[PDB]
Amino acid sequence: SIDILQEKEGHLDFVIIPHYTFLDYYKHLSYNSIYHKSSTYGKYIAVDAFIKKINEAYDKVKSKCNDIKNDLIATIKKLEHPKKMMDEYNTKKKKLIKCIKNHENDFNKICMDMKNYGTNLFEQLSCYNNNFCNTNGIRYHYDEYIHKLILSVKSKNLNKDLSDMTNILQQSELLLTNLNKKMGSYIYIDTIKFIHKEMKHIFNRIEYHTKIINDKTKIIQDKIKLNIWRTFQKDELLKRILDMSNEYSLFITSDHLRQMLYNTFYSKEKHLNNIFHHLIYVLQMKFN
Amino acid sequence: QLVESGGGLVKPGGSLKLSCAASGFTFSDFYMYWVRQTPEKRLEWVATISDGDSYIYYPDSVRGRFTISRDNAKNILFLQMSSLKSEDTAMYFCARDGNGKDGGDAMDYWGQGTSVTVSSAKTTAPSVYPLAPVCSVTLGCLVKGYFPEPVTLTWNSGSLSSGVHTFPAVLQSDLYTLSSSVTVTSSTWPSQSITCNVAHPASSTKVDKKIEP
Amino acid sequence: DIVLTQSPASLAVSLGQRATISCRASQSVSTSSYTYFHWYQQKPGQPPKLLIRYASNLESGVPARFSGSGSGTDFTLNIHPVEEEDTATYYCQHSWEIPYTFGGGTKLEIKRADAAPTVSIFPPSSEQLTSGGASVVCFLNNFYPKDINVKWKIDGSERQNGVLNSWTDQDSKDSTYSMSSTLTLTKDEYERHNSYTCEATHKTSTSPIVKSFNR
Repeated sequence: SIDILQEKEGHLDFVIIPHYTFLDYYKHLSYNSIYHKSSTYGKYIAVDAFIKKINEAYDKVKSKCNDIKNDLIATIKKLEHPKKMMDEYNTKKKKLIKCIKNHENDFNKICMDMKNYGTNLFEQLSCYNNNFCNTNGIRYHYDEYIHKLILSVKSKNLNKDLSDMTNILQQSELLLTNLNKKMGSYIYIDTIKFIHKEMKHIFNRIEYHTKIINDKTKIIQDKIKLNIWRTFQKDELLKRILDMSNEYSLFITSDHLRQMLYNTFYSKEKHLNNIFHHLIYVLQMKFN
Repeated sequence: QLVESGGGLVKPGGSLKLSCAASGFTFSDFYMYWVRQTPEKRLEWVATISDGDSYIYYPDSVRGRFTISRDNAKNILFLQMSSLKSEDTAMYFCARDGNGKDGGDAMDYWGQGTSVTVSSAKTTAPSVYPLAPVCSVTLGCLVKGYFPEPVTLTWNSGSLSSGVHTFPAVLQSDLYTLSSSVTVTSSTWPSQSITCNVAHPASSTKVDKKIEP
Repeated sequence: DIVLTQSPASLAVSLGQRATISCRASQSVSTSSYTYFHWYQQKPGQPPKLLIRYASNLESGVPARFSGSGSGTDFTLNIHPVEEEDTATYYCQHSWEIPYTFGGGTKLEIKRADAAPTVSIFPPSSEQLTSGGASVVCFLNNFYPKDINVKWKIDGSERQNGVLNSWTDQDSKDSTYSMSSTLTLTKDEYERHNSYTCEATHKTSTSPIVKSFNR
């Protein structure tokens, strides 16, 4: 489906998951089809050029729903800095999903234009010995496009990242469990009822993506060894690159979202401690 | 088109570098070969180099003795020959791979060849002798014991080369021999003076030996 | 290591008829999708020229008469009708495994009407003997087939020793043969005998062709 993202306050930008992944798979077929032979190598600049020429145009197609989007930030900023508004949210949210569903034929064409490019380069991939096909392009590409990312994930503890997040998600829940007592009034009780619900849905997407990230970081690390200092027959080589491309694309899309969804969660926890400034200053007077 | 240079006479155990001048095409797109053709016309694959030098293949016959290299910048192919046996004596061809999309293409373009000859043997000039008849007329010319091949033999600076029969050279010892026969009409010969022209380049010879009775 | 066996090694073919060359490989050079095999042509004193690309993948400049075929281990190069521009050594090649192996060879040969040689005898030159050598030359000029037998006879007794023979490959135009036979003696050994004779025995004649002399 789709994924809504509030990285900074006053910033909103969506990601159609099957789309981002479809694009990435064809980017890896483009590079591996180029990096195979030593001669093709120089093509990279034109491929580099093309990816930009296709990405920029997708961003234009998505930026054509800016108004419906800018109407959403308005309905979002209103609930963050305070049924009527609760139902104002769902109608505007359901309006944005329709805008993407409207530009469906618009999106699927940029999608096919890149599939028509990437496969064209893949069809063009020749072998000198189809019996004994080289795997330099696999090693070069991985070591230059995918490896940094494996290190990048192996460095940051994505588990503590969730561990720290439930600890936060817990106290706010402990706060709302005993605030509901006979206190339910003016502490913008609905804002704490909205963000906690909003933050809980964010964590579920993070926990969903981190599993996929931790998943594919094993799969990719295991699968390279099998296809690196050797020479397959074309029939296998053709397949072997696609599998690595299929597995790269997931890792990458699902990773991109884990960083976006991380940032989106803390800008949604900025508006909790700020709306907690109220609750402390409130309760500080009662002892007088 | 491709052009081979660097051949000649090496003693057994010696070394030799052969070059190939590639033209008419994008040198760094193609895989490149070396192929030898022994005097008894046998074709033996010598070496294969990838477009960007990364992949090199050698037959067990030449393993660690020969070295293939390219300079994609200068558009040149190089075969290093080291510690050579007489077995290497052959016509060394450099060749372009076809570069087929689906497949392992043939040797489409072949250079003219360069002769390598591995013999301890000494370079000696030939002795030229005009074979004249015994006191339609056929007359010969004998080229005895020279080294190495070849000899360009023409008749009367080439002008008189029609019904001529030059024969392959033969290794009788360590010196080569070839004979040639020119046929004329009984009435041509004594009157119109017919001389045999022999040139052995290694010795820098140009011998005009007059046939007379 | 793959081995490619060409059958026959040489081939006699009358003008306009069919020519058939068969290459047999140890291992299968094919795949349900490709066939890493190739035929070349080698005209005298020239590099091999690419005739057939894969199985039958004819070359831009190869006539309608040529047609290579086969798959796996057994192949066949077919030439019909054969012309004069065809006399060459034919070599099959493989690009399948690491040891790129070539075939033995198949010299095509135009079968023409049988022709008798033009036998000539030559005494040693004056400059040759003054250096101490004595080469008695006995050329044979236009013949068919390549099979010929040459006997040297000094003073009626045969000599088979000091003989150096050299044959030309089919003379493109007349499509005939020619061969030099050289009996080499010293100045002294030559000056011991009188009659030097050479006997060309060939299929065209019942009785051998004889050219002789006395010093």
